[PDB]
Amino acid sequence: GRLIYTAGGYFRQSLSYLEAYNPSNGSWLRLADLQVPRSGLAGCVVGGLLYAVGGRNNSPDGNTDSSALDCYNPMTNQWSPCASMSVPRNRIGVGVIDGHIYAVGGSHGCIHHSSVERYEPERDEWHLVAPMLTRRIGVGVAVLNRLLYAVGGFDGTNRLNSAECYYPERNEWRMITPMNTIRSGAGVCVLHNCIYAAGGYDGQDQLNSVERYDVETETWTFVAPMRHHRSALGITVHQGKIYVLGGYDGHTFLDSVECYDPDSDTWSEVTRMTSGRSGVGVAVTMEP
Amino acid sequence: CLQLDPETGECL
Ligand SMILES: *CCc1cc(CC*)nc(N(C)CC(=O)OCC)n1
Repeated sequence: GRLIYTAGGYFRQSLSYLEAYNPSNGSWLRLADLQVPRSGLAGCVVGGLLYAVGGRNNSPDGNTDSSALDCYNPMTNQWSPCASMSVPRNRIGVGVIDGHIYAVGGSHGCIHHSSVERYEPERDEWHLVAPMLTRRIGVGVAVLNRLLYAVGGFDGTNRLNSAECYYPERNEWRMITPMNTIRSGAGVCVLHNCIYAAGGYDGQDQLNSVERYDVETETWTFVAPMRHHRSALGITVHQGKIYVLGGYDGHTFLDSVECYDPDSDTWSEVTRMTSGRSGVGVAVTMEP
Repeated sequence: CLQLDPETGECL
């Protein structure tokens, strides 16, 4: 069976929690902690292994941005360090294409990156690829049809409604149609033939709106809004439904987990996280 | 408050 893993996050300080939710029975399991606490990281899976990429440890003793890549194996319940990226990347976005991890954007102190690098698990090596056309932190990343999309974020001065796509065989980024809403800290995922952008912050308020990009029509369309406004949420897809986890709503660190059913265009509350937090990394893999 | 990042909630 497959579980939704949530790694890290923030509540009072950056966290080292690894917890896994089972949609089939509503259970939560607490698994091995990350070796270093981190929030603003991203999670992904390659070959049944869970990876935690980038982030920052915002601790009582200071703020340290992370260039780390760590790998969790559900068969052993152990984390192992991998090669680190070229630079630290807080509020990074990641996508997997053909067994390789692409790390996009993020910040290191006041530096807002446009750089992008790609990890090859078989060689344990990272290499830089073409940078994005825009610097983006708090960027949402998703993969559809072996193309990588970077959506929204913050460029160091303005929050963005823009988005762009990377075409690996041409090592080139191109702008796509911008979203109808400015969003930094949105959750971005893919479902069917669309890229969804949920929540985030528009410069004034945390959002409950959700829009999707149809890659054939090049248009963005709003779908049903989430019940809760949220920014710095985790997101993933499991058995044809989108799950959003936690986040910050300007008042509370949410423990709410909502699930979108695209056939009925409705969101429902399915479980609560064990404690409220923002800036988690999320991905789906086998039970431990 | 404006000591928090409004996107993430983190203390600045
Ligand atoms: C408005 C509540 C709040 C939150 C935080 C966390 C950054 N700080 C503060 N201040 C003003 C006290 C302080 O010393 O902040 C630095 C950690 N208030």
